[PDB]
Amino acid sequence: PGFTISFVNKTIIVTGGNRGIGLAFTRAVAAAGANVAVIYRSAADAVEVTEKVGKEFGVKTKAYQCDVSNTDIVTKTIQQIDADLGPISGLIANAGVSVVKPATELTHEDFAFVYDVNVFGVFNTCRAVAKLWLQKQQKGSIVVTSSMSSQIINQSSLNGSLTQVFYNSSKAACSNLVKGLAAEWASAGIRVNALSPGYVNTDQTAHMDKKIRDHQASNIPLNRFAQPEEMTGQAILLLSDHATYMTGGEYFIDGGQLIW
Amino acid sequence: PGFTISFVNKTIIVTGGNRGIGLAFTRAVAAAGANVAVIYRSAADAVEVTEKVGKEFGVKTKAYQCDVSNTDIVTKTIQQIDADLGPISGLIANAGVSVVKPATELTHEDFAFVYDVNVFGVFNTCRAVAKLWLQKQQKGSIVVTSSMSSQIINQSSLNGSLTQVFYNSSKAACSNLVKGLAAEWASAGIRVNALSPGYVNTDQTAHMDKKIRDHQASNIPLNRFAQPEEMTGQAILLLSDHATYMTGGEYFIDGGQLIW
Amino acid sequence: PGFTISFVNKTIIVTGGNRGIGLAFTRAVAAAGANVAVIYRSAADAVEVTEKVGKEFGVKTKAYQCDVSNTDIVTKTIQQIDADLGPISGLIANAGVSVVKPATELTHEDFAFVYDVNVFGVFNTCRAVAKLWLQKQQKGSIVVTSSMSSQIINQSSLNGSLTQVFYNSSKAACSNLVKGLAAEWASAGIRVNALSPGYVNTDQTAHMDKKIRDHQASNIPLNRFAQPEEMTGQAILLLSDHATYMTGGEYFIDGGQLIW
Amino acid sequence: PGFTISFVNKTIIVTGGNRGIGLAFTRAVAAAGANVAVIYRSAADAVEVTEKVGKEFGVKTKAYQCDVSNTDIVTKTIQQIDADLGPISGLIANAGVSVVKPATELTHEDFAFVYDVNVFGVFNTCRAVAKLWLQKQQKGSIVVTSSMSSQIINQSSLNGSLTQVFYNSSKAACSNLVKGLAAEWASAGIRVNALSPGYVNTDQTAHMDKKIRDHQASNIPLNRFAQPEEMTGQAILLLSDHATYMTGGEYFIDGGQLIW
Ligand SMILES: NC(=O)c1ccc[n+]([C@@H]2O[C@H](COP(=O)([O-])OP(=O)(O)OC[C@H]3O[C@@H](n4cnc5c(N)ncnc54)[C@H](OP(=O)(O)O)[C@@H]3O)[C@@H](O)[C@H]2O)c1
Ligand SMILES: NC(=O)c1ccc[n+]([C@@H]2O[C@H](COP(=O)([O-])OP(=O)(O)OC[C@H]3O[C@@H](n4cnc5c(N)ncnc54)[C@H](OP(=O)(O)O)[C@@H]3O)[C@@H](O)[C@H]2O)c1
Ligand SMILES: NC(=O)c1ccc[n+]([C@@H]2O[C@H](COP(=O)([O-])OP(=O)(O)OC[C@H]3O[C@@H](n4cnc5c(N)ncnc54)[C@H](OP(=O)(O)O)[C@@H]3O)[C@@H](O)[C@H]2O)c1
Ligand SMILES: NC(=O)c1ccc[n+]([C@@H]2O[C@H](COP(=O)([O-])OP(=O)(O)OC[C@H]3O[C@@H](n4cnc5c(N)ncnc54)[C@H](OP(=O)(O)O)[C@@H]3O)[C@@H](O)[C@H]2O)c1
Ligand code: NI
Ligand code: NI
Repeated sequence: PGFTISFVNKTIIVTGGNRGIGLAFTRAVAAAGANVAVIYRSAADAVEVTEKVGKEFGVKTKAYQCDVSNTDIVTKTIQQIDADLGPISGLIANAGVSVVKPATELTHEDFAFVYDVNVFGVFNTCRAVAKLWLQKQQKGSIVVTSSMSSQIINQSSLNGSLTQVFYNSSKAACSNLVKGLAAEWASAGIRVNALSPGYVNTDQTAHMDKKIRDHQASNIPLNRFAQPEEMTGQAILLLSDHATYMTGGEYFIDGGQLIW
Repeated sequence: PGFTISFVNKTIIVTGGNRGIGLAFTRAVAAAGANVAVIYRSAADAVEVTEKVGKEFGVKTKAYQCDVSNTDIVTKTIQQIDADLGPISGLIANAGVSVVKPATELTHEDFAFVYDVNVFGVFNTCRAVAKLWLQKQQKGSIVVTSSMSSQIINQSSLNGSLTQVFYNSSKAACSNLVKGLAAEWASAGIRVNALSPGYVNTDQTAHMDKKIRDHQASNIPLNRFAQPEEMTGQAILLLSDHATYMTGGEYFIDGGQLIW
Repeated sequence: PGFTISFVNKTIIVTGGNRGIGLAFTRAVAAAGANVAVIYRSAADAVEVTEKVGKEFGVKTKAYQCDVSNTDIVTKTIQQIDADLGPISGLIANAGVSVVKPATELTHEDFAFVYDVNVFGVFNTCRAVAKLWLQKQQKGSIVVTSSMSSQIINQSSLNGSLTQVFYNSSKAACSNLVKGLAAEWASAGIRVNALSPGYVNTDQTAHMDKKIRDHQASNIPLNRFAQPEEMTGQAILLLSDHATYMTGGEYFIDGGQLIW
Repeated sequence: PGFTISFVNKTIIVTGGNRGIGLAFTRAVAAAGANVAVIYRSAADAVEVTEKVGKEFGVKTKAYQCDVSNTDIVTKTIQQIDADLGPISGLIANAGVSVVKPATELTHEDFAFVYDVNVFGVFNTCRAVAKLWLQKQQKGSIVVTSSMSSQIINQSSLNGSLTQVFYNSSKAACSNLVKGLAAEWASAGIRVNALSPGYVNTDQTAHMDKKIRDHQASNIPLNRFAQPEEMTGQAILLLSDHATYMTGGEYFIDGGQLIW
């Protein structure tokens, strides 16, 4: 016996999944038996990484160069993906960026950068996929990758902020957006939810400032940064049919940071 | 391939696991392979029901009459469970009650009735198990059934409250308690999280004021109360080793009610 | 010119209004012109302190020994206050207690002690006043002293809990109870709101572990504990007719602690 | 006696201060004795309205045409205001817009519009003022008009969404942005807080179908929309020295809407 979730013959779209957390979602869903599309921006080795993933788990994988902030480019990639692997069963909007500068120095360009990917993009992908499912009367489940930063401001030092007000605020927008979409699409048997990670280990971490990184680790009850691997379980559940009564919600994987 | 969580050769305790949502948890974990200890208060058929579950899923089950509001009975019951089916791998503190009366009419007795089970009962159950795990240097995961009522006040009619202020406030207390316990037990490898259901269909529903029931359903995005089975997936994940970075959190299964 | 709130010829009840934050409230409403009924449990100088306030601010005051955890004593006291200083215009349900012990060591007796004052006591006080208002067909405003502890767990050291799980959970209950009461009494012109302080300097502060005190102030954006007087402006606003559209809310005065 | 807040000899800037809620703020702070700098986009009668306010309350006022989404113009306008009425004592970043359209039909243009004002516009204004205060070592208080929409999704009909996902999501961003800014400027003696109204009766709100507004009011505990004046008390408190321990917070004036 055992609790089993299977995505065999099912395709899940996953943005920014050629690396970082996206790659964790990539493998996880695949390992669960899913065909997977890795949307990326300019990763030189994205097509490779994808291929490697698909051959390791015995599933159908294909990468796609695509700036989620671009309406038409996203509306096509989605139409295409649905021809290479349709019909679509689930989506995981994870592509995200950030700017770190004192608030007084943030420029319009910075705002645009962050919000076009971290907020407009998420919206863009969801609408695209939703219209499709709506058009063909297909049900679906969407998982938006937010952050605990939707609730708190991160620290870079004791009582000292990690300056990225556009990032944190874009994540708040993100988590709220999930509710707005779930609200309109619920009647169409379409579910939308947010997964919000805490401090996670990624390649960039080993190259960040150590005084900072340590401090960030000093106030986590679990006493450590997460591994991207620790974010996928909640996603599978959210995508699975076990979650028919779950929509418009935000699910934190913060290691207890939000307790303090 | 697929996503699997197995509780084979593991024991899970479920309070109020003989009926309602608790039984759903019981059957769900029993189907995942765990042996189950069902704690109940006074249901005449609790023993029969529990025995059957064990026969249906081919697992070891046992029922224990144990008022969760009683310190010593709970301590003794946890010890007996550890002897009968130990070691205990997880706990679902699900037992809960309510009192529906206009706020002005609520008594101190009503307060104790609700809080002794919904808050102290949760604390007591969690503490007994945690103490055992601490003594035996064992890791564990605890899931507490709270409610979306921790965040909002329920309605019985348009703009009209379902009058049960001790219920909603006790659930808010419960969800906070989860954070408090999670903070102290984190270093001991013990995780504590809250699962908060929205409106769920149980045997009591069919006997409630239709008008109130219809009204409550008329404002849920998914347009219906949940079936108890819809709460189990999240519970299983929280109990599983995949949820290693999840503690002190509250996970809603409200069908979008919190959207509004 | 200026913004002025006058409570001349109005009476406010303050539970725990003889010392600590409660006394700050008493003094503030008195300075605003209100007559004040001070409820206390056993302080030997409660009468003297209350008399001094009246003389200092030229208002009528009276102290009432009244255990808020007891239904009938509260009912009788509210009736006497109405007879002595009626009509009652507002209430600050401020009396509260705590128990600091590791969670595993907390008892049912500790639970009763904290919850009978912090939750039942608040409910009971609110209920007695509201019943009088409803009977006499009078309008009113109630402010409950909760705590930022309703949202977070406090620290006694870096990544180390200030162990008082019944306190934090009781405050979460309190803040939710405010919503429940506000929901039922809204149509009768009775508003109920929670005021939630962060770390505050009181007489007990000067006698607490200095290491703990320093740690707690080290992670507050404003770099310091608040003075009791800094809690009064919000209370006066909530009690006034400027707050006609404010009910069911929780108003934090945390110095930015909740930002992190 | 009485509680009195005086802004005599102080200058407050109010964006969108020529009509709706912004005009209520303007009048409220003028009545408190503050000089007012009113920022507007293109209103044809803003000058007349602003002047009338000054003459009515015997304070100095001036209107400034200034698109808050424009970096340079805002910077220039702030410089001019400082020269004209400086030092600036407070800022109410109130300007805001919305787009009501089914989520599937929303465009990038719509995104840029809403977010340039509701988020960047707020950031831009706060930053222009903050930089000035820092350069001159001046303390100050900032209030940002967000919305309860930061937490929930509005309805247009029973279980039917008021489709404007970009609005609600931008407000969530806004309230988070307040925390972000408050975190960085706390050590500088600058406080930042969000004031989040429920349904308010302004000309703009009145533009949507009365059927929709009747539905909305039917589910507000206070059973009506607020008048803009009902938002002013909290703003005055936040801008005042009584709010010295209040920063990074969100203060709802929702009529109890968030109770449900
Ligand atoms: N790292 C953390 O501790 C943490 C915590 C909470 C939340 N998150 C969120 O989780 C996500 C991934 O985090 P991460 O640290 O792995 O990020 P990362 O290492 O910076 O990876 C982000 C990925 O997004 C893609 N991307 C960037 N801009 C894009 C655009 N315009 N269109 C399409 N794709 C774009 C990039 O693909 P290309 O490689 O091809 O350029 C990049 O791989 C982000 O949303 C992040 O905000 C991260
Ligand atoms: N029903 C809903 O729509 C709903 C929604 C959200 C959350 N919840 C929460 O989910 C949990 C279960 O709900 P439910 O609807 O299944 O409840 P139920 O149908 O009322 O069953 C609750 C069970 O708890 C047990 N119990 C009560 N007091 C106890 C005590 N002192 N000691 C030991 N056991 C005790 C009872 O055992 P006996 O069978 O022996 O009487 C009862 O079976 C509760 O915490 C509830 O508040 C319910
Ligand atoms: N201190 C803080 O940093 C802090 C922070 C956040 C929130 N708060 C909250 O603010 C409130 C006041 O705090 P505080 O520090 O001023 O408290 P305190 O110094 O401990 O005084 C509390 C008062 O409550 C009264 N009281 C206790 N039990 C009572 C009962 N059964 N019946 C009637 N009165 C009773 C006592 O009256 P007697 O004088 O006769 O003993 C006592 O004066 C509490 O709700 C507390 O939880 C405090
Ligand atoms: N009304 C409600 O029920 C309600 C509820 C919650 C929150 N709010 C929020 O409260 C605020 C005001 O609401 P309202 O109903 O009074 O709105 P309104 O009647 O639409 O007024 C908004 C004002 O903002 C100004 N504005 C717009 N874009 C601007 C820009 N780019 N630069 C400078 N000024 C700009 C406009 O000036 P011009 O006059 O020259 O056009 C306009 O007067 C908004 O932030 C809104 O989101 C309103
Ligand atoms: Ni926090
Ligand atoms: Ni709500």
